[PDB]
Amino acid sequence: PPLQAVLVADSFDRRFFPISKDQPRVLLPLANVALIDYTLEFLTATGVQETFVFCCWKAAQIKEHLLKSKWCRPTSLNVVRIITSELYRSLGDVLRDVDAKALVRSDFLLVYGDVISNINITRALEEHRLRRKLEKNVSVMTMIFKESSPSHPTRCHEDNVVVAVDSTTNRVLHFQKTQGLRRFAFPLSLFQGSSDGVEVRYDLLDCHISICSPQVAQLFTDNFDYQTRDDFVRGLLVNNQIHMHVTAKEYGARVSNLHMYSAVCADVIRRWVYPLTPEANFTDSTTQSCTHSRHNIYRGPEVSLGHGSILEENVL
Amino acid sequence: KELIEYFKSQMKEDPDMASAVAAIRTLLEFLKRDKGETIQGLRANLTSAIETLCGVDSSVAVSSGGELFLRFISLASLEYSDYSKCKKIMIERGELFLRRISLSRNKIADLCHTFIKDGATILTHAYSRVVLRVLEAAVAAKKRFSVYVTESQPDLSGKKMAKALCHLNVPVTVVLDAAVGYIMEKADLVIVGAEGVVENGGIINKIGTNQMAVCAKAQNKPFYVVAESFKFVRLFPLNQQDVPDKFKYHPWVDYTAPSLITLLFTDLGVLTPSAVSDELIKLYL
Repeated sequence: PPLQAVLVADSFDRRFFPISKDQPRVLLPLANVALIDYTLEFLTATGVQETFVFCCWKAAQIKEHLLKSKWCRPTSLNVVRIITSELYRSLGDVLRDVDAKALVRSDFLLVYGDVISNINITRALEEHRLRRKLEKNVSVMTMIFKESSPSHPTRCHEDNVVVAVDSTTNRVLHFQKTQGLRRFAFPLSLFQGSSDGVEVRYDLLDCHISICSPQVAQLFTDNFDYQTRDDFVRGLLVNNQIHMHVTAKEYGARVSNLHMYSAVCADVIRRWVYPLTPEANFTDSTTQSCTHSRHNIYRGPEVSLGHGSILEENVL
Repeated sequence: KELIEYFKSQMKEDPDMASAVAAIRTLLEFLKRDKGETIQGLRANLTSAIETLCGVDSSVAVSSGGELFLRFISLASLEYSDYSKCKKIMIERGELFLRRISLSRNKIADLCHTFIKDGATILTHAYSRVVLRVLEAAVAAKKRFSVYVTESQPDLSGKKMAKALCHLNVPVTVVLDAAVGYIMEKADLVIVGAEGVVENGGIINKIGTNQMAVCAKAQNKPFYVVAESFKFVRLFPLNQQDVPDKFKYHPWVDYTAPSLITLLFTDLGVLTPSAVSDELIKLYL
């Protein structure tokens, strides 16, 4: 079964409200390079063979940038497909449309067009498939989380979440955000069947990378008021099972607002997303070449640096 | 005579040009004058001219160029043992050799200017066209660095080097001959020209070079040397006394061991202190 993914190149939320008027969120230059480029590179590096790109807001620019990019070349192993429509208003409509077109067949990945990560999903996907073959239509989704510290700059309050998972076999029993809230509530349903390996996790970074199944889209068609992924998970947890996968030696993060933007930028320049760095030039472009020097100082061609100026830290 | 006058004329149209290249040009030009058709007459007349030229100019480079010309004539003699077409073929080969030796300086600069980094401090002893060309090519490569030149008390040539460097918009600085150890810690690398390369790898340079090399060895400072191929001489001084007195004459030159040299930048390529011995063995000069 060839690995296939779905790329939502439009985030139906407007936090970059000034900047997103003239130019989409997913083409904002992070390190002289768009975010959709990061996401496509991650998908191509993790083993994805086919992607379905959905765009509603300023789709013409998105498509003509992808069409100049290296992933649409006949020499690319990740064949991309652009599906454009002006009706889409949220992720639920996109998944409904996928179910209507019957594009996906097997375990597919659900990622946003502004996700920067170097995580390999072979392990989590393998775990997912084995679990699905012991429970044929149980185990329907797998959310990838990066274990971090609650002090880290990358953990913004708008995306901050708290989970109540099983420690014996990773399984989500409770999932909720912590945006503007000081004391958390966990229902008693969690302690119902086994009651011994239960644990609360607050050290997790939501990478917004989810290993979904066609049945997920099926349920999205079933429940009409699923507008996002979070609501899908809550409505399935009030009631199929959803699991997780935690990573500790890989990087992954989604640019949701400006504060998240300045956090991934700093991480990428400081080589935290290796191999994805400006020195590598992972886009195969000629106007994005650079040279990595001491103190993580990146210099391109024709920099024309004047006498007296001092580059002291990680600059590009 | 004409040998003295021709040598001084070639030295005077362009001051820049070194003495050994001018001597080789004079020798080849006097080769056109030769009327004798016996090989020892050509050999002795030319050898007389090279010794007289060396007497006029007490430098290791002139002697090196003369030795190289005689070895090249000896090879062109092992051609056929003819001296009938030998003089002709020899003249053509000599013209080719002169044009090839002309580009030596540019080749050395283009090959050595890459070892200089932006923001680094360079330490030079005395004025030299080769180090000047290297520095001019480095600043031509959009690089910025600082240079420290020794005043060279025997003859105030370090000030001339500093003037020629400051003219290229580089922050040059002149230090005292006795201050080579005070500014050794504030230098990232050392690049100097060599008047003559000895058989083992050492160099015969201005009197104030061996002590600088010693300080560089005492502080693990890269000591680079730039010299052409016509400066290779078959000498093997064991100490400061084994050097011939005709080259020293308050001596004007000293010998530096190869153990204190890091690399060598010559027209034949970037070499180590031991590869020059292999080259000299291959020539059998």
